[PDB]
Amino acid sequence: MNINIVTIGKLKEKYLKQGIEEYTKRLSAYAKIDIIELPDEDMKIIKDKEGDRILSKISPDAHVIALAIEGKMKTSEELADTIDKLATYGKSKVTFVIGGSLGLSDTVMKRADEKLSFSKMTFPHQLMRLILVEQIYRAFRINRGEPY
Amino acid sequence: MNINIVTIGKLKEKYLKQGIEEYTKRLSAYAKIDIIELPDEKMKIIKDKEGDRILSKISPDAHVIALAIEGKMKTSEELADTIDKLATYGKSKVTFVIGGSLGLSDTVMKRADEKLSFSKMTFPHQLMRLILVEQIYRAFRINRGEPY
Repeated sequence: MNINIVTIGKLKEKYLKQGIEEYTKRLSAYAKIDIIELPDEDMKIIKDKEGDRILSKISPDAHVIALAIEGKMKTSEELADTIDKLATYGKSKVTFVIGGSLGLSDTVMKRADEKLSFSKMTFPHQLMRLILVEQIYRAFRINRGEPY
Repeated sequence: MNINIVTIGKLKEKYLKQGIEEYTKRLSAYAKIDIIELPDEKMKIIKDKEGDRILSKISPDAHVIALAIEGKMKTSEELADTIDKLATYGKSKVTFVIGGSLGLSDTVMKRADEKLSFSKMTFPHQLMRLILVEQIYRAFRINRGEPY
């Protein structure tokens, strides 16, 4: 399959860039991974604009998973389950959406096939990216039946 | 005043290390924190073996927060709160516990004064360390009203 992560803002701190580099390399063995890093920025007109800027990158064929706190908190086994089930049917494209400070436009949310929540806590989106990649790498390991 | 982090596994990845150092640095300004790493291997006897290891580093008069997937999930607000409300319970020594890949022994859990959860999904311990430290900073930052 081929995974796409559409995020907001460019990674600043090097330790995160390196960490993501690593997992991306690892996940690369199980499927294709591409991280679309697009530029950022009462005032929801910016949220909405960013919302169309994201949709511009989303494939009509991709099963979209937007990261949001009002989302379903799946287990690692459940995220793995979801991906396996998508492979079972023709769903070879999976795209994850990580909003920015502002958040995600109602339009992006409407397009999303599902909302996933990683925690009740707040994490900087730079870090959320690193967690997300690792987690997807973990989902595939689970699915390939590897102990990890 | 004093926050300890007792974890299983000597962290190598200087990317994580870089991140942890960087965050643990801003923290020493509100309280100094020390991370205790224990050597790890790579059935169950090994997990318990790691339990006493963890316990021999935990003062009996310390408030122990065990990070368990099954633990209670707080928001950065509920975490900032429980950290401040400890200073008043006559608990100046607080220790966070992050188990190895196997998990936390039975003795560690029962020694735990509270069980904290960061998500329903599993994170690698090495990565959980950077997340715990980042969250603690956020808590302090939140506690002093200072915006983060």
